[PDB]
Amino acid sequence: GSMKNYQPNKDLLEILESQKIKIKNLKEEVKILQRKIDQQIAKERVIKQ
Repeated sequence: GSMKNYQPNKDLLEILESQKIKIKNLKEEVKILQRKIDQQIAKERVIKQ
């Protein structure tokens, strides 16, 4: 089907973030703007007790 969103799995994410750590930088720059876009839906995407 398609990719679904689930709880904030850090164990599985860390696996991808490990190598992405390099790109994380380039993203951290523009992130300054996306910071507002995240609150649009990204804020809901990540569920927290």
